[PDB]
Amino acid sequence: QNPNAGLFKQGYNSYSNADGQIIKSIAAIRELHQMCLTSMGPCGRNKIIVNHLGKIIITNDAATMLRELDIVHPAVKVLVMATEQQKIDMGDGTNLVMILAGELLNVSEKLISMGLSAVEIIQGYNMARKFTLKELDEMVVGEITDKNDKNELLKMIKPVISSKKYGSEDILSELVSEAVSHVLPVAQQAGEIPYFNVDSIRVVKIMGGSLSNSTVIKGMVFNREPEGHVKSLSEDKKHKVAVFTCPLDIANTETKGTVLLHNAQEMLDFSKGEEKQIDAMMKEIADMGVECIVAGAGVGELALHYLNRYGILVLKVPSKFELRRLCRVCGATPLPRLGAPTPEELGLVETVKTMEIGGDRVTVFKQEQGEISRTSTIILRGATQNNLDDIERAIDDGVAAVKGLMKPSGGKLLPGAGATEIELISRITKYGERTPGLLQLAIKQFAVAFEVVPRTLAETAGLDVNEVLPNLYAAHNVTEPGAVKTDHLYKGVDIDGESDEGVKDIREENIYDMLATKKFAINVATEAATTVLSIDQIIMAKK
Amino acid sequence: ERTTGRQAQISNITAAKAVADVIRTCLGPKAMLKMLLDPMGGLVLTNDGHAILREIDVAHPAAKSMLELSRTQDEEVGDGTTTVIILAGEILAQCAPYLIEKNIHPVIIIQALKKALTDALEVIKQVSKPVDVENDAAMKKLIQASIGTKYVIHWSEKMCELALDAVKTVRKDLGQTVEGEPNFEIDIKRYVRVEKIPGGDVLDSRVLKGVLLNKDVVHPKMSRHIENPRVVLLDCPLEYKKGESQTNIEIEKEEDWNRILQIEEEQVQLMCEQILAVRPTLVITEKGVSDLAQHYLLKGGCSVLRRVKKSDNNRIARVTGATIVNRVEDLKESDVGTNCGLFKVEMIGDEYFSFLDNCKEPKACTIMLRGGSKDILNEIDRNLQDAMAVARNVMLSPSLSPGGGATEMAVSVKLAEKAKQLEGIQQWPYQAVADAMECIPRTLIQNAGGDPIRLLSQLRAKHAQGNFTTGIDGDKGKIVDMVSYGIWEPEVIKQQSVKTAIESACLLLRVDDIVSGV
Amino acid sequence: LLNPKAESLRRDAALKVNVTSAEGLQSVLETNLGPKGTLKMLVDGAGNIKLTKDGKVLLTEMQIQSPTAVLIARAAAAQDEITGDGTTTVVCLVGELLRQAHRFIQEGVHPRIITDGFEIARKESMKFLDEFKISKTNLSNDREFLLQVARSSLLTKVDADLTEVLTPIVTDAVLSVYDAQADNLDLHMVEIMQMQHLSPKDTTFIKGLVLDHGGRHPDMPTRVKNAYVLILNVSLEYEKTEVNSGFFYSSADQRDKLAASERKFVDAKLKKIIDLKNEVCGMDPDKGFVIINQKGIDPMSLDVFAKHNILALRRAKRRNMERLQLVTGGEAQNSVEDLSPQILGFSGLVYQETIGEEKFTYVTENTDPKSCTILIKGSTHYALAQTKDAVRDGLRAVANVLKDKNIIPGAGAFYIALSRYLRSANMNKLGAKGKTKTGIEAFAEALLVIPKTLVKNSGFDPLDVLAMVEDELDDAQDSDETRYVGVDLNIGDSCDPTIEGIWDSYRVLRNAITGATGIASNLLLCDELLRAGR
Repeated sequence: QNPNAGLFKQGYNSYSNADGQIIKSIAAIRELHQMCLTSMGPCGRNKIIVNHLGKIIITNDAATMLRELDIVHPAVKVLVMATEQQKIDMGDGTNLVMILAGELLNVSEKLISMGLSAVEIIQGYNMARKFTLKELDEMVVGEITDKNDKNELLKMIKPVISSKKYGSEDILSELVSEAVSHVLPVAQQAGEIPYFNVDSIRVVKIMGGSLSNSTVIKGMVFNREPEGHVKSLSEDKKHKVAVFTCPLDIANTETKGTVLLHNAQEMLDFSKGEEKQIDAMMKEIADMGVECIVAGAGVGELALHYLNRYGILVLKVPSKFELRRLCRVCGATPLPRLGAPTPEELGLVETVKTMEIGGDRVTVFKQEQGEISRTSTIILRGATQNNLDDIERAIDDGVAAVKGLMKPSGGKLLPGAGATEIELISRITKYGERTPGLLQLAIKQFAVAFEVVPRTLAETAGLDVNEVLPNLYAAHNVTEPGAVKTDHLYKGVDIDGESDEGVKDIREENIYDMLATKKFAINVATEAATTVLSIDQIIMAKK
Repeated sequence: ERTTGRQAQISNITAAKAVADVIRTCLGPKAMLKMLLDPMGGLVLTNDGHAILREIDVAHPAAKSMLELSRTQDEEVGDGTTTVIILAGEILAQCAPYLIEKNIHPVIIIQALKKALTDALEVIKQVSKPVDVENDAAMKKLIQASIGTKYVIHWSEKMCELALDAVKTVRKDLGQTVEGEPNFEIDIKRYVRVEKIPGGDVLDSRVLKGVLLNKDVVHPKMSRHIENPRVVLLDCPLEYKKGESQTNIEIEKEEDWNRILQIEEEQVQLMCEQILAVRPTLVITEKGVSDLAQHYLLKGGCSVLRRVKKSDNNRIARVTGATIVNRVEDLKESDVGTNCGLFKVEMIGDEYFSFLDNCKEPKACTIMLRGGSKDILNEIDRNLQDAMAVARNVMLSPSLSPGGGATEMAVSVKLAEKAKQLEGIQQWPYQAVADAMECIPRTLIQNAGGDPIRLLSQLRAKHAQGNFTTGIDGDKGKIVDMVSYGIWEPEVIKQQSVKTAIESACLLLRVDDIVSGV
Repeated sequence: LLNPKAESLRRDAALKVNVTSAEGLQSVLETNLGPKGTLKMLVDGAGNIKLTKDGKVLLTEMQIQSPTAVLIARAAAAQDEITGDGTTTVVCLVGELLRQAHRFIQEGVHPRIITDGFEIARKESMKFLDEFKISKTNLSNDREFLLQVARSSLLTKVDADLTEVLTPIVTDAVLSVYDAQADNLDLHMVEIMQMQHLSPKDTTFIKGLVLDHGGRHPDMPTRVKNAYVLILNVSLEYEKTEVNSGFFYSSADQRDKLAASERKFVDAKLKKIIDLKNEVCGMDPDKGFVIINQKGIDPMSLDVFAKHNILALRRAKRRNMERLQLVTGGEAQNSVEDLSPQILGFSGLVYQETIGEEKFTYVTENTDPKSCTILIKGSTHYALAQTKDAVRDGLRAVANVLKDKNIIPGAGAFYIALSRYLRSANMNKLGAKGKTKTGIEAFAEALLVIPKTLVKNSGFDPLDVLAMVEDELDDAQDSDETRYVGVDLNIGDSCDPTIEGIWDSYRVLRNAITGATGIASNLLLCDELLRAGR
């Protein structure tokens, strides 16, 4: 009896602006927005996501959680792709981009209730963004000299490792800074060519022990057993190592060479042939001086028997991605053939031994001085398997921030933990009354959108919302008897859980936010909110 | 039944917003018409704000509280009823996310509204301008606010003269720091009471000082006009006195029955001799007078007047000086008919009247309204009371405030400046007060049809650097100054508007729980 | 923002419902407009068939729950108490004005500016109202012009075949009751009689007064010319004691004793009345004698009145007797002992129409009757109701012609010219406002609904007849003379409304513009429909 009208296209789920579609797109993002509000910060909390392979994984970082979650809302995918901009191009800000872009949509609802068009809302944030980016250059107090000293790295690395597994930031900083200093080459007065690489640091973990038992070794550590009677080599420097791509087996012919079984006379020649040929091929390898054979593929049974008599260490690396980074260490080259270990393709390694890590015997591949390697390894120990997963991800986010220390303003710094976000509010409201026109509504709401960062830090810390907020306002707004504003601009949101009262300077704990992370996160947060506010209509289908 | 927790705070804000939702377009001179559908099939098309609210039946008790608070404002002042509800309704709307979503304690908001109310009254005193209360030409353009858009607009010049004559008579300065100072001390209720006179012209309406009575001479042959009448007031009427209980007179003697009939004539005559002891020229009786007492007082040369209300005798005593006495035998000689200009009974409108008017002010007056019909008299009656109410509003507070959304926006600009120096948790709900102060000028814009976003941005900018003299014109709709067109309202209306709004907003925030049952 | 048992329309939804509800009532009275319109039957609960095109009578006979028609019903009630006609036209003006304004509501035009554009156009309409009006002379020789005005009112409410019958009746009804001076006119002085016997085509006008109960005797004369009328308050019929009693005689001697007691008061009055006929009109031919006698007549006086050929009347209405004092001039005589020939009045030919169910008596052909009677005939009941509605609307329409010296031509001449003037006035003057001209154009486009409605009920193309008038108006603007153009419904082309004789009252059209402006404005001013009081 009731007819149907308003949908002229096809059967689908249709959304129009007359139904408040701009509110529905924000409400759909708000469902996943509250998850990231409790993530960022040292007091943040961890979420459990069961993988499709039947494995429970828990992590603080949102960029990893957004990949494991199934999101059918395309408006959320805009922030997911914006989160990838924080994970790929930068090493920090994955948790911050979801809070800022989510709040820009919340403060935009007040402008929608007043009837303001989405274009003037976007134009208001674009004018307010240039006002903020201009101030970010003046918000920098100190600058890292990029000395690459171990003590200097502990200043930048400590806040990056923070906001995950709080309390371990002091131990994990010494492990990361020691590995980064080994990858960084020794050079002076050259800023043109980049040096540090993210993949140059490979992190390993083994159950058993504790976090204090971890160490830092120069090289690429392998967890596999030597598989043969030779457990380790001697302490003599420059051991010749051969990398073979072809598996260890009887030598074949490049042209045809197909083995077929017909008569029992051929079966005896196949068994006796593999004994004579492999013994002949492995002998020519040992005659040239090769004491170690790295086989990317499997190793036969007869190959392990003859190499034990020649005193050659057997090493198997089933991962081909690790062999590419291994060539930068020892200098060896992979050979697709077998039986011809050319000395031009052979590398040199000073020390190859077998050590006990976490209770299990593993073969360590390392060096000391000669044959400078660009690859380092961070060894971890612990009883809990889930805790070691986030520590490796914290190191990956920690070493990725070292990549941001390069020429594009990598040394500049700004006070974090809620210190800068509050001070920018007074500067944005200063430009609100300064800029006449209808933009005053969007500029004032643009500064209110930055109040979510200190609020979430107080909510995740169990602090009262009615306490930290008025305390930060009176701390960053003062009357100084003079032209130059003085005293404390460093007041942040304190971790609390101890001590006395209120807030305090963040410089006491040597914690700050890097300008390259903060300045780039603002551009991503505005463009992520610009896309959502610019879309007033979508067309989808039932999934 | 019963609603506890935060759900009652949601319903209290929703009920206040729902009642204000009706009167949103009922504010301002451009307010449009509403259609009320009655369950019996009736309709009310009147656009009056306070006239609709009395006919609206509401369920939630917080909605009933807004009707009771508006009823008190309707009796104190004639206009501005919808101004308080809309202002108090927007305070709860702007503070709605702060009370719940921001988890702010309600008393903190209530205490912030108390500090915002004190700061608002200080800004109203700063934006107010002095006005001369003794200027007759200045009071005409003020009182006209309650005149125009009515049938009395043609007589408005004469309507202001009738209003000022009554206010200037009942006002007492008495300025001093000894016993306390009422400002001009105006009483409209008791002294300014008006009696409508049929017939005549509206231009002939004058303000008489005295008491007017409709009852004429009660005897066919008697002096109609007395040069200097001497008033004598009394309670018990003139007739044979009888007991308040059952009286049974049993006389077994023959000739004593004729003596009782003579006492009945002597008892009435004795009551007339006690009145004539002071030799009055006029006799005014509250109740009726028997025909026997009419002949006794006729030989004494005094007029007899019966059928006078008790409320008049209180005013008759003050315009004359005759002391009201209960028993006629107890009548004191202190009764005087002095300060009485004329007794003239001259007929107006085919009905004989009685005039006590004199040339002096006995701390009272009687307004004589004449017109071409009784419907015009009833229209002038209510309009004159509202014209004097606005006049009383100007006299009590010797200052004027800019209208047309100028005062509402000017306070919000000052509230935003005082919010930066507060430095406390109350700063967030205190900024919501200024946002609610901007809804009243936005209300006039939505009723005018202009763009609210474009005008409020320009309107707020003209208050800071324009000395807050720039309002919004209703007829045109372009943002203009209020000094040119001369739109001004007394401060006491702006004072009671923000005072009741905070009291109405806090009262709904004070109730967090609603229960039922007897 | 709601409570249990509540229905409220907010935003522009209430404006959409009010206009939609107004379009329904518009189409009801749209086909009822003009002489070419439709005649609709309305029967509510009484089984009483009634056919009338009057807009107010429709709303009173139909119960409408729609709140939009309630204010329209109040508008039709105000037009009848002032103008007395044109109730259907005002409703058609309010309906179309809301439709043209509703299209601008979706454009974003605020309804206050819509109402402000109506008041500006109304003030400009009054300026054209004084220029377009034609002043009619007060002379009484305008009866020929009054025939054209009478037909304009009649053709609308009837089938147009009865117009030619009621044309001399209605025209002579107004001039006979209205003496020629400044003075005024009184429509209550014109009586209306209703009869269901004869066909409506046989109806005629009664110059004098007609009465119901006549005397019944077989020898009564049928026609009496130039008869004297005498009002008689005494009882000519036998009376009985206040308590039930009777006179029964057992002998002829007791018959004269008992009967004389009843006829003692009768014979004392009866013998003195017949003596007046001996002194006056005894010898004189071409004269007559008539008795009113509010009270009854005994059968004894019927034979006495038959010997002298005296017209007898009994059981006369008291209200008609007060009118007989004005028409005939004879004073009411309470006692025949004081009766004098100076009390006798004068009347003309008096003839009684003989019908079995009812009898009539005509006092007509009087020197100074100062009264009128409109006799309405019809076969059915609805034919009497339609004719009575046309007479009462016809008398009140002509009443405003003599009182108001200004007259306006009809047939769309006033509506098409005003719609074209207001459209070209604001373009040349440019003195209203820039934004307001949108709402002003809505009023100008709403004035063409009436000429498009008149041709719509006749089946003619409203766009064709509109372009033909505009071509004639453009030819009238080129020439410097004054030429009025109007729509001819019979032929379909244009016409001169002054020659055709279609005229509309000035007072009816003056209150139609102002009336339809305020009623249609208040409907657009309603943002929300409030349901409360329960």
